[PDB]
Amino acid sequence: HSDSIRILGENIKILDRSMKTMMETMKLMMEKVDLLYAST
Amino acid sequence: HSDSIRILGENIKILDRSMKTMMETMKLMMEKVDLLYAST
Amino acid sequence: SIRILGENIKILDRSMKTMMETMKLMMEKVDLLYAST
Amino acid sequence: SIRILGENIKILDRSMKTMMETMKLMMEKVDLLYASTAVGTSAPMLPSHPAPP
Amino acid sequence: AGINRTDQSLKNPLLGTEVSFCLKSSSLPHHVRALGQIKARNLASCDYYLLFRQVVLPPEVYPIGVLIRAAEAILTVIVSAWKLEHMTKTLYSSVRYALTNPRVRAQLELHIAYQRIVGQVSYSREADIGPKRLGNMSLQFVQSLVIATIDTTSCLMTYNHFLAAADTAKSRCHLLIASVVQGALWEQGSFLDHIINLIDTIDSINLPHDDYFTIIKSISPYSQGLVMGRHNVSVSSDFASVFTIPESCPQLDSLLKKLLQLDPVLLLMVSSVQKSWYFPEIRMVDGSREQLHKMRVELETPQALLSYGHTLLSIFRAEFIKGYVSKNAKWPPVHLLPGCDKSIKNARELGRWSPAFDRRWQLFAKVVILRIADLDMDPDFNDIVSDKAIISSRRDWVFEYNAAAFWKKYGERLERPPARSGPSRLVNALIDGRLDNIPALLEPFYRGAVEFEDRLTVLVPKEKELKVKGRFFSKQTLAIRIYQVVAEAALKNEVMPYLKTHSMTMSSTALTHLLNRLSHTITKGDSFVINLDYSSWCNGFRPELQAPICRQLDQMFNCGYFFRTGCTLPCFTTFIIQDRFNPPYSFRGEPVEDGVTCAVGTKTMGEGMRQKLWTILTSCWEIIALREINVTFNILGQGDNQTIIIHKSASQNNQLLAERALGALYKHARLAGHNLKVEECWVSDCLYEYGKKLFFRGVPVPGCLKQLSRVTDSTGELFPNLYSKLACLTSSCLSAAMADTSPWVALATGVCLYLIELYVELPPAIMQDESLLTTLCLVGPSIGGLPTPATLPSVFFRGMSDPLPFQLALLQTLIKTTGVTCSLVNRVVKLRIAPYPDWLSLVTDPTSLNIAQVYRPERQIRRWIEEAIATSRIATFFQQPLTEMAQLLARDLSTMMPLRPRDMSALFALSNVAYGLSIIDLFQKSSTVVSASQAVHIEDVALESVRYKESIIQGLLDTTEGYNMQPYLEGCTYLAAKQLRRLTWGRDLVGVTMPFVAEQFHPHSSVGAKAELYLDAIIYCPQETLRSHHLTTRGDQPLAANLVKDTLVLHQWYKVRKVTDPHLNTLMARFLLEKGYTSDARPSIQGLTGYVNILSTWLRFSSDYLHSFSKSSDDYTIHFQHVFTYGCLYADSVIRSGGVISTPYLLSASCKTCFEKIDSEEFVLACEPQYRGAEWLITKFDPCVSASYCLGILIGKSFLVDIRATWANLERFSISDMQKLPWSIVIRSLWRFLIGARLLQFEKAGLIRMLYAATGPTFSFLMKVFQDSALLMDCAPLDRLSPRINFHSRGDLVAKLVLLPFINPGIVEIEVSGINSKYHAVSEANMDLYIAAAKSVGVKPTQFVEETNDFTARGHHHGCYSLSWSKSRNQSQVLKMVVRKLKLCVLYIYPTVDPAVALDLCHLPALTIILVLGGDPAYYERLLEMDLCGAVSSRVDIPHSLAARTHKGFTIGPDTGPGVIRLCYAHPCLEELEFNAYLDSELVDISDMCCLPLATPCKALFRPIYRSLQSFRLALMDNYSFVMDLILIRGLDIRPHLEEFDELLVVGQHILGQPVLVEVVYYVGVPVLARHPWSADLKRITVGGRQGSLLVGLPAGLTQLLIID
Ligand SMILES: [Zn+2]
Ligand SMILES: [Zn+2]
Repeated sequence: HSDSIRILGENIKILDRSMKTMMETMKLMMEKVDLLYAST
Repeated sequence: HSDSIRILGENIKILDRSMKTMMETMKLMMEKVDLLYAST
Repeated sequence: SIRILGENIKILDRSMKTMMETMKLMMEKVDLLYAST
Repeated sequence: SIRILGENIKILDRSMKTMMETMKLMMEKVDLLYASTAVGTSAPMLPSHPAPP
Repeated sequence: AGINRTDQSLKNPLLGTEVSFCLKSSSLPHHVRALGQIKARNLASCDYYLLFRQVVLPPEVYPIGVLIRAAEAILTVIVSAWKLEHMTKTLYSSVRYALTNPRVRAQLELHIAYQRIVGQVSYSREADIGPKRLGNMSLQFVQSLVIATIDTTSCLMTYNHFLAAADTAKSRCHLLIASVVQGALWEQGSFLDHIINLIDTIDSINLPHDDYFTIIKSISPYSQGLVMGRHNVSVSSDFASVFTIPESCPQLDSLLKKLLQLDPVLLLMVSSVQKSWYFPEIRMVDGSREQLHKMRVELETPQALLSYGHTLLSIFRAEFIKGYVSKNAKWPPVHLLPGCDKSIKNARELGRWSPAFDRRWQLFAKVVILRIADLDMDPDFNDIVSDKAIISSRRDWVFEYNAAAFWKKYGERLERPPARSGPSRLVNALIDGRLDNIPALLEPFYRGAVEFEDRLTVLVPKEKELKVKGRFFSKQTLAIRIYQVVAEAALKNEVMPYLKTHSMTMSSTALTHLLNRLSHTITKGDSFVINLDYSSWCNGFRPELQAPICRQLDQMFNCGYFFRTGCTLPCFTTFIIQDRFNPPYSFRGEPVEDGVTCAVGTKTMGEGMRQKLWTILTSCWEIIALREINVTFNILGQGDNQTIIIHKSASQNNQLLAERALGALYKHARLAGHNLKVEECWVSDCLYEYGKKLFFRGVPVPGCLKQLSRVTDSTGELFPNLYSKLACLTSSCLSAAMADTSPWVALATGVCLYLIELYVELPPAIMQDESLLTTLCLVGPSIGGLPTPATLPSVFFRGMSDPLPFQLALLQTLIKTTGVTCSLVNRVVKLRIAPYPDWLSLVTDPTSLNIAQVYRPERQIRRWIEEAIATSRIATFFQQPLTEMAQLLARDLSTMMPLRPRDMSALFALSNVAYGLSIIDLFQKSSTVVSASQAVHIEDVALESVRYKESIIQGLLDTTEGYNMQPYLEGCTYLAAKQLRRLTWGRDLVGVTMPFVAEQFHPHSSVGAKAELYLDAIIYCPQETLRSHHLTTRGDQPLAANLVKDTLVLHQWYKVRKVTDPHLNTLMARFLLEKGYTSDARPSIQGLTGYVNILSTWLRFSSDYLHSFSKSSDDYTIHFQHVFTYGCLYADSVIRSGGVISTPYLLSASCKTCFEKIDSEEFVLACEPQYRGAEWLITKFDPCVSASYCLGILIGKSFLVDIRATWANLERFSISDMQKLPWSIVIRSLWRFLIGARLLQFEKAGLIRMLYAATGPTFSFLMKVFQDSALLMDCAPLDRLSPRINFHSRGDLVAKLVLLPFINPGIVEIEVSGINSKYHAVSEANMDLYIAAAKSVGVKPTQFVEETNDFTARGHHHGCYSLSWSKSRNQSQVLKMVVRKLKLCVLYIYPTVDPAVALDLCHLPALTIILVLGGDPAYYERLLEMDLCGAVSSRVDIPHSLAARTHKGFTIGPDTGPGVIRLCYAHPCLEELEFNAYLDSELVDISDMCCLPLATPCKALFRPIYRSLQSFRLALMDNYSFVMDLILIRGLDIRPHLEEFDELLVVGQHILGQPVLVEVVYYVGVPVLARHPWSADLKRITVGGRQGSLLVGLPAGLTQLLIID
């Protein structure tokens, strides 16, 4: 059953896209939280 | 491979549902951490 | 080889569940930073 | 077809180990401001959610 | 009406606020009665100290000469029970001299009068008692106020001020008695005169009280400043010059300077005493505002604090990652930051630690530690029980204060202070059912939400602390106490072993190593030791920079917002000041913040709170502050006091380095929220204090002046009585002598205060008879009498012991020496047995008997507290008395065929029944102060106090005996204890008999002993003659789920010795079922006492008991730590007596019957249990080869970390069980770990470097297991290996054996087939299980004689080698020939001979060896450490050798003497005579003794240089193959290993046929090796002092080495 393998491979590509767009927002909230800590 | 491929697709699909929920959590936490210089 | 990566995608789901539970523990303190400051 | 996709799952896991480390870095900057601003005049602090061990 | 004058000893703060209430604006009747009795000339409540100086008593007002003679008799019996006649006189002459000196007798008769008045007014419901004469004053007591008038001047005070006067006289009784005893027991003179002058000076200061008591507080820091200012060779300090002692009191300044010029140590001991003078009140109006301010001071801006705290996070992440790599031997997960160093990612993927990470902590700001473990919600049961009282809620704060003081201060009655408002005890309210579910208790703390009733801390001043403004201790609510216990246990179990700073502070071996680094670096003087005492260390931590290390701690333990609660929780809790008769004003049931009496929310938590966090935080700022200035350093962190070793660098001189270091510490610690002055925080190179012990240049001052004069609260959780007063004195002397107090001084002071306490609470008819006082002293708590400081040997030893033979020995010495008949002893004891066995008291306490004494407080105990909590899951715990199931289970256990109460108590503790009984016992003995059983039901127990007084009068006066104890006391004492246990229990008891060690071993001296008379002995020997300086300066020689796991441990212990009982397995399965586990089988698992350990660094000892007990495979009832401690205390007592330890002494057995073999019999339970489970008491292949295979890889991973700097703590295993294990598999497992590791170039250099020399703790352990080696011969690699390689030393042999996988692939292929996959899966935690199979099933090693050259008559020459590699072989050759010529059955050797030479004399058959040790086991330990066959352990007569000092035959080792063996020649056996052996100072020809055919030889013969050439050709291939690898090893200087290979090359060159040059030019380069230079890069190596079948199959490199040049 190799056709559903290709369908879930496309789903793996969607998972890769979601992981990259989670890396982006974790970088933004890395930057903001790190610029918090110098001022108190 | 009648039984393995279908449940493999479901086990990938449940991670596909999970990472979007944590992405929503990441967006909510970005909304929270932008109030830090609104206080300090 | 299918079952090995089937368990490997399930532990990838378990890690995401643990990260969600930990990041909601991150939520409970900026809320009290808005009150303590 | 299976092996290249298994390499893609390995890329997913290699990025997931980095994602486990990013959040664990990023707590420890607001952890210390929760530690810091605890001036304690009357000292009420109400946490948000219950947590299982 | 109301009961008054509660306390019999001081436990409360001291303010005259009640006195100020009585003197100003009062109308209550007790103030009226107190005002009517004071004179016109009235001293205030601050000036009570001036009254009692002028008090002279009419001399000898109490005829206490009976007590003097009784003290001499009691102390004579005690110190003769240890059989010590020398130290007896220095005790009783000192006790007599304290009772003869008029000032000391005035203080002690004053104390007797004070405590007699206290005992006549304790629990007196009558408001006013009549005036009583004390010395020259007249005392009158109204309510809680005391009026005393001497001639015309009166002094109104509270009853706590009168108790402070009574305990000040008691304190001076302590200090003067201990001073006279210490002057008798210390080499410098008696400082009693200096104490008398100090008392006269301190009492003669007529200054205002605050400045006066500032002098009294600063007597110790100014004295430390004087010692520093005289003895700072490396630094200069301003510590002394700040205090105003030269300007305020010139007489005390002259006295302190005089004490400085006599001895700094004695000045520190005199400075150490806290409140032996008058108690300096508590000074609330100024001192409390000082403390409440010190708590909330702000010293640094928050931005710098948070930046520095994040730098502390950087260093803490770096240290914990270092610890995780060092312990788990794999890397924790590492982040991939854009901007992170690529070296960290490369170190993650390689799996090894980088040396460049140590000096670069900043990059670790990008890399955190992932979750490694889980938080243990349920706590450890032992540490919650004691040493701290609580408050139940925030409603229980009103009980501590008086309603009349609140009425006179604010006009209110303090909201019903007699309201109990819940049980005030810790553990009674803990398992009350409110808070018994500990995970649900700390779930709000897991949520981070704190209950409003929790946030309250009671600050209480403590009696006997030298600070005068009042140091407070912390007293929180129950939930915060459980939170503190759980958090500190979670840090101690997991975090501290990883961290390199605090694995020292937890592990005792690492603590010993770091204290040795303290001692060597302070005696050399190169590295300075700073003692950075912070005045407000507990109060300097802030919310902004607490820099709590808790963030990360929270992520590693899989919790969220648990440890972060404990930094804001300093500001959560409301701090109140407990003041007696001075209450803070109540706003709405809570105290209001005034800054004096209450502070609602401070920025710190107090003393003892968050200790484990804050120690690491302080260590973090010290690491940052010292690594920014590039110094090498080590930290000990006590808490409030910090000690740092800082090593001197070559870049800066010592003074400049220390001044730069203090500048850096002030700069960084100012950014740590701890602003420090020069006078507050100071440098040193002499003075440092860790663990509440002050060291000056490594000299610890004795604490005998401080902890003996240290009173506790006493009379806690009972009715006030003589029994627990004497027992509490016994516990006070115990807690003193464990924490570095001399046991002789503690014992003597305990005897003196014991007799004073008998004088207080007994009628004069008893007190006139000396014999009755002595017999009342020497009964003991175990057999039916009063507890005594005599009767515990735990004062002298560890916690666990059997008291019963010691009690019988004390009684036997009482009857035999003192003229007291045994009928008098039976009159005192009155032995009454219970008619039925109360088996629960046996399973809870193995040493306890069935008898019931009346002197013990007879509360209902088992059900009274249970009925009280039932009236006030509490139902499930206490609807069924657990004593029913306990007695049923213990009756079933009593049907064992051998009866063992230790085993019965173990199977008890496996059950939930013992958990219920421990719940009950903590409800019985809560260890809170007064507020749970002392306070509750006080009217019916004052009658019990009078009844127990009348009962001890009736029992002592009536001469009718109980049961006759003459049959027990006759005969030996271990059988007497067992027969008493059988007679009271109905069945004999096996396994609990631990004999008295002085009954077991009675010491003598070696010159006083005869070798053939004297017995098996475990003795010592010093290295120099010892004195007072030698007691102090250190020497050379070194110093629930758990229920399920323990259930599996005992079940697999049953399974590993192959015993199956259906009843026992059924009961153990019932234990598993009641714990909630359905399946019946689950696959899961020289320190001494510290006081006397410093003398043992000059002494040496070993387990020399092997001729009577160790040769049998069965274990024995001998505790060797107790034997060693007894020997150390005998040496300490002889030194302190005035004599010196120059001649070595001995601890020889006198009672040969007293040694009991523990039976090798399994227990079989005859009766099936009727428990049927509970489920309510809890809320929620042969093993020997597998143990061998785990042991080998465990030794491999222990050796793995030694080259980086045992590791897995292998020294906490008995040597005998390791000898039982087969060591064939261990060597294969040790080889395979280095194949599986595949270390890089750098670590293989250290493997070559450190192990050829005799270095390594794991290396020393593997020498210790191979100390006698039948394991070596039976090992299948080693008989094959012994022809192959050239073993040089035993240090060379074992190092070559472990590094054979790295150095030679040829040996690997022989043993590569012996690999098994399932043995890899067997964990190390099973190995200490499976070694038990070695104990019973495993046979003993054969201890076979690997015979060397026996040398009788003549024979064919086989080579005759003995240490031919380094030592002169002919030296040992002629010794073997001389001892065979003389035909000596017994041979004597002195320790001057090299130990390897006297090693080879022990391989001769039929030769008993009696070494002239003179007391020293070190020489025999060295020549046992040199063998490889184990025959040295069988032929050396240890009891004859070890105790013999003088020459009794033919001695090897003197240079010249009568009866002394001392060190052409055409002889076939030896080519030349290097050493001529002289017998009886006469030369005798050696050549007549020649060699013989031999068996398999020991490692003295060196099999490669024997007749076989093919093994030596293999060796010639092997050494060149080694050198080709080691040249390729990076960072390895091959100078000695090239020399070893060149010695092998000369040995080869004798056979190769080419002529041997004495000096070879030997060009060496890469690898090629030849004399002629192949290329210009080859380096010249200077070596001095130097058929044809071997050419077949020769490598090209050996072909270059073949031809010269
Ligand atoms: Zn005996
Ligand atoms: Zn040997």
